[PDB]
Amino acid sequence: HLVPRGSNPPPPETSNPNKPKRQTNQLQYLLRVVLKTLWKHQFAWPFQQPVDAVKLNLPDYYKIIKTPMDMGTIKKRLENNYYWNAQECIQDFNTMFTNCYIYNKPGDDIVLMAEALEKLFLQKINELPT
Ligand SMILES: CCN1C(=O)c2cccc3c(S(=O)(=O)NC4CCCCCC4)ccc1c23
Repeated sequence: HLVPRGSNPPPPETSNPNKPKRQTNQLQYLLRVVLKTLWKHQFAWPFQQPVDAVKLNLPDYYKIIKTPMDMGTIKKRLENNYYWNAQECIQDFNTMFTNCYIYNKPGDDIVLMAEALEKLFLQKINELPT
């Protein structure tokens, strides 16, 4: 190529083999209710898989975004009991939304989509059990 096209990292890790299986009510609720609701939102699809910098023509994406995150990764982390607590899961959602804000211009369509998803997410985490 005569113009830079970018390249993609391996996707984020989704399992911690050394970590003990510690199931919790909040993590179960995050997987079964919060993530499922977010996944089905009309604006979710761009956030469901890792950014393909090459296919999306975002050649500098991984120059700018040092800690990629997407909902498919979060889903797998929940499934694999990767998180010790709800706060770690919530931090990954936050990384995903803030990545979008970092990379893109405040007025961009993708940013509107992220903001709508983030607003729903923040509502849903008020539901977490004790
Ligand atoms: C959430 C990951 N992500 C981006 O940060 C981003 C920037 C620009 C386009 C784009 C796309 S895209 O599929 O190339 N463009 C979508 C942009 C949002 C408007 C409606 C759907 C098209 C998907 C995921 C993205 C981006």
